[PDB]
Amino acid sequence: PLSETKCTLKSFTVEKGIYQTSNFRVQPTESIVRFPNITNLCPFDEVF
Amino acid sequence: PLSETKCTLKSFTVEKGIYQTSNFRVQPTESIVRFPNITNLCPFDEVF
Amino acid sequence: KCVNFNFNGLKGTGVLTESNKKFLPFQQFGRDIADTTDAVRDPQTLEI
Amino acid sequence: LDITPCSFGGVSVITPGTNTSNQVAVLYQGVNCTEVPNVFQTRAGCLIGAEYVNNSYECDIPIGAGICASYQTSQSIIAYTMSLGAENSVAYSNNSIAIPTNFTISVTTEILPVSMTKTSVDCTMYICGDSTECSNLLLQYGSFCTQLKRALTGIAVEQDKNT
Amino acid sequence: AISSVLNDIFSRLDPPEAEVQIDRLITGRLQSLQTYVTQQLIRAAEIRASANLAATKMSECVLGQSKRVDFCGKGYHLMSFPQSAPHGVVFLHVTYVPAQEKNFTTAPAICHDGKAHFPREGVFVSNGTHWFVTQRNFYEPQIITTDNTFVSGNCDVVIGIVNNTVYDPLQPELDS
Amino acid sequence: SMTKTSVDCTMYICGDSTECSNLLLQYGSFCTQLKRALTGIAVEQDKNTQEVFAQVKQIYKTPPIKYFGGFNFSQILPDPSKPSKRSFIEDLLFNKVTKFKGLTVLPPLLTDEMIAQYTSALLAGTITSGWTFGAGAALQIPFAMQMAYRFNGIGVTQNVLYENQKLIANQFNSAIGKIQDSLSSTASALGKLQDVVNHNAQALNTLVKQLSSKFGAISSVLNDIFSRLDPPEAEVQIDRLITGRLQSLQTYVTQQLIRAAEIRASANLAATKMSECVLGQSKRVDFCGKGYHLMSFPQSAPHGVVFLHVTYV
Amino acid sequence: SMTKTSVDCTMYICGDSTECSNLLLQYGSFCTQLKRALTGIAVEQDKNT
Repeated sequence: PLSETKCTLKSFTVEKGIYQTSNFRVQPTESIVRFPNITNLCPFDEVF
Repeated sequence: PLSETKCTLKSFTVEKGIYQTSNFRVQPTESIVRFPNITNLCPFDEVF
Repeated sequence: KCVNFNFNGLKGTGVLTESNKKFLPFQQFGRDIADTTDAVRDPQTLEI
Repeated sequence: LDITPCSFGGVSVITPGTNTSNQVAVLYQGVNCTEVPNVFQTRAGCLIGAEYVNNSYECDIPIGAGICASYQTSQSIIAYTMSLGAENSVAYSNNSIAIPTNFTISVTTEILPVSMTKTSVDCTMYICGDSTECSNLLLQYGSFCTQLKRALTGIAVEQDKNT
Repeated sequence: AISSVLNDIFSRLDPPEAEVQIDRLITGRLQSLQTYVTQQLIRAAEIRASANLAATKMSECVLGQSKRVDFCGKGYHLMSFPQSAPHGVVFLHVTYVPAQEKNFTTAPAICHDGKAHFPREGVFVSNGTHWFVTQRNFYEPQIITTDNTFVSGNCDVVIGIVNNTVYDPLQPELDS
Repeated sequence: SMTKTSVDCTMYICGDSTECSNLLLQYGSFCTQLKRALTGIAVEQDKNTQEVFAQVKQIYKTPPIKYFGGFNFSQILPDPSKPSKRSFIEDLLFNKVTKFKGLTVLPPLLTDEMIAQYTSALLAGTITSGWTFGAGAALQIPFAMQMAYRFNGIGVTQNVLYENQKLIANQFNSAIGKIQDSLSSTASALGKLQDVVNHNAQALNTLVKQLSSKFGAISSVLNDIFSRLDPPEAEVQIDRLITGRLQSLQTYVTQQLIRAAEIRASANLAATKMSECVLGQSKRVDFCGKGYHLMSFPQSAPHGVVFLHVTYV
Repeated sequence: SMTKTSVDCTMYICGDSTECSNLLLQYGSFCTQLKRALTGIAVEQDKNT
């Protein structure tokens, strides 16, 4: 995090103070794939 | 240069004051065309 | 009267009054300080 | 080989009014006059068209870095340094004083602006020149000019507040 | 774009092809309106700070006497008279400026009987023969009395004191 | 004041390109209106120097007898033996406070010798005339009488001045030398001048580094678009580059204008402090210093002023 | 004083889109300057107190 302040300020020397570097966010891990339920079906057995 | 003040300000009467009209730049006269030298040749005499 | 205009492609919306200025015989239309359509000669009758 | 761009700079025109005279003075700002092609070199740039003098007077048209210009007298444009006023020192000792015996009553005017011209620009007629096809894609840009209508009303409600 | 008139764009090109020339006229005219209203609001801020300076000049110079220097005019401010003007107020500031002066000699205190006499109002001035009391902005010489002075210490601690008498008005009143 | 800058649309937008100036005429006068605002802030900072430094036009000078009651005024006065007319504090004031893309830096009207000649004329009128040279003609008033009126403005009788004349002047000359020891050591005491020159420097390098960006084009080089691509398909990449370079140029004129509004409010606060703390005695509380204000001595500075406010504590 | 605020360049412009974030690099450091202007506001609101 000391080297994180050097990259956003474009300087190799960081003075005394409070500096903002980047933003934190929790990355997603899973993916919920959803579909409607099997109902309202159609009579395919009348020809098959 | 008195008419250059009228050409920029869009007025036929110029009041007392200092006005900037355009910019001076030296135009290019010649054109230098460069190329690498006659070293690193290819043996074309072996087939010709 | 507030009507629509169609004078060989020169469309517009406004009224028509009699012009009191001098005009050119080859002139199709004139332009104001905003450089838009403000005075139209008729292609058949010649009223500017 | 060192690549340097060739010599360029701003051109200004020092001139009086057209009802008085018609002489000009070309100022190549940032350009030395050995590289340009009755002349004087200043710190801002070498001045072409002015007679430099040694005395300094009250001028009207400033140039830069102390050099100023005015139209004086068989008449031409002259250039000199900016005068800081007449030098008149006051003596001092440990036992003397200077008491005024008379005064004067003068009226000095002071002009301060308060308000300005209240304007109002609508989104339908300025952007679209009585066009019906322009207004359908004007709704696709959201609310730009609704915020400019609130800003122009917020200016105009401050103008009668300032009075 | 190809043209500035919006009727020439729609009635000549395809409606898939005229729309990309339309938004260059939309965002081109909106950017010219955006640099107008930001220059308007910057000019609205400096016209507020000058009107607040004019309201300070209406409250101190007009409604009373301000003790500031170079605020209600150059010099000692006496009174002000505002006048109406389009988009501003023009003020007529009456000031007090001294014109003619004259050099004299001075001393900070007077040694009367071993005690130092300091001036209460005004300064000690002399014309070479006698010592008088006048103010700093105008010349009006008065005789040095005990009512115009006040005693503070001896003459050995102050610097620049000269020897002179102080006219005590109670001393000729006992035989008169 | 601030740094006077001027930029043209011929060299900053177009990197020696003839087709770029031909497409600049289709956009109208975007670079003409920001040119009128950049000379508007150029004559505003020249008017800010005339409103603060040029209060009176009569140039005064000091007497050669430097005896004002044991008061050492040699440090705030400029040395005539030096070739540069600067003071002993002002030698440390100018020492602590320290290209081809069309960006130019205009020099100001009043130079550093002309500012210090205006500063030494106001400093000589403070010690020889006091409060009368800011209200018309200067009068000859001694330095013992000037401290009698300035004590009388805060309700202090004149008996503490002459009975403690050795104690007052030794307290002033030790406090003047404590300013020169603190200014030569602590370089962060002049940070109110340092953010004026650093914000103008950080505005200039962001004008250069935005030219390296493409603004949605395939290249930021104007030669690479015209020489390689087909000229109706190349010109839509020029209109992406001429819009992104104009919006950063419209960014720079708008941040400088609110900085011009901030530098106009401080110079009007400086010209109030040049007329109330220097030209007279201020009856305000915590305006010309914390406490009872007696007198002030202004000094020259890069893009600003330095006030030496004495206080009665 | 006023309410101190901050805006993110990546989150306000791009609503969790990875193809939007790399296309902001062609515009350069422009959105840092709107971030650096608002952080300079938040210092002087603490100075006014």
